[PDB]
Amino acid sequence: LTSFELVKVGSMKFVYKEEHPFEKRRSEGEKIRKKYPDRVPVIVEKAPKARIGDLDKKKYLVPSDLTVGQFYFLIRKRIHLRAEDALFFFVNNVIPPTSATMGQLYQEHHEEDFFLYIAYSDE
Amino acid sequence: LTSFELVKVGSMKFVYKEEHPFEKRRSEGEKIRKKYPDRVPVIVEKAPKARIGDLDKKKYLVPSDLTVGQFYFLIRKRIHLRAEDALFFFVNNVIPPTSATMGQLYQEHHEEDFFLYIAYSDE
Amino acid sequence: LTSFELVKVGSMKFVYKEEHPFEKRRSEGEKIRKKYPDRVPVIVEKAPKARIGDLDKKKYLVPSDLTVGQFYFLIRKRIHLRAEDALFFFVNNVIPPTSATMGQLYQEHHEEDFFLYIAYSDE
Repeated sequence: LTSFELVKVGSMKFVYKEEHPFEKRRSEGEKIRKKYPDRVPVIVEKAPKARIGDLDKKKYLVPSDLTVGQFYFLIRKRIHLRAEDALFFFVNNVIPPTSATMGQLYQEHHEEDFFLYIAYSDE
Repeated sequence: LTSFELVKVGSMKFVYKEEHPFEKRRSEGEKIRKKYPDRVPVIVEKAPKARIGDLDKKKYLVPSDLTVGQFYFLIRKRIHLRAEDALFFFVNNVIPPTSATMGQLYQEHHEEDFFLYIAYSDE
Repeated sequence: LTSFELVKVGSMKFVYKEEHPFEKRRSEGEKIRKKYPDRVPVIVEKAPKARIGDLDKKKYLVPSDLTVGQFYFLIRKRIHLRAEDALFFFVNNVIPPTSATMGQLYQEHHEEDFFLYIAYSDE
């Protein structure tokens, strides 16, 4: 292995889910989806061990046609990330395509409380 | 909604299409596609309300195998965008995948004047 | 063509393959894949004519679930690329999607010496 660079990169826990019982999360998610049917509610939290800054607001109401890439730029600005700093999103531990819409990701991956959960990391 | 960040992001009008009649655009597009069959002609214009700079040249003749991402970097340089500034492309209001080729996008979306139309924005 | 910007962008040769015979490369690749089945061995080299810097280490042992995009950021750091500088990866002359995993790319494109070959360029 001496001639190789060994690259080192599931333990995600959303504090929103730790702090608030499922039934209360679902009551909120259902109210939002009924009132704003063209938008999707998203919880965005930092992955453990990520040395990147913590995001100030975790709850977003996003137009369904907004892409991952457009949302990346919004989140980058909120964290005040420098251009040289990396940011990756994970939905159920998988990085989505940058051109996927938030509506598509919500339809495919929202949990039964009607939220889409996104983790972010710098690696 | 107080605990949510409400994210706010079809009205695109290409001045190339406003200024030049369809028949003249098509005559030009057909001549280009006949003379340069391995290239695609592309019109690139800024979306309304985008506070980003206006692009100096709007007409591009692009190798069919060039990707969206390679073209992004070219356009970023022409606008003199800083690395922290965002740039998104839209074809018929949809952001294409970064690894799609311009030839694929042309085949799927060129208009009957034989041009591919790309709008760009900072959001 | 006067009103058009003519955009100008297969000749790739991996020095790893020039310097080391196939049988020796394969012996190494097979040993690595047996010992580290959840990782993939990757050779990363600069494309000809690319004015970008040369990469210091060419051999990487990568987790199979790491994405192209995560690997991009690693390679960008090793080259000391500024944020305004472009970097593109090519596997058999094709830029892969940023959300593809290295395991997927390896399964689809590894050569019979059990290495995945990636070229990089600034255009």
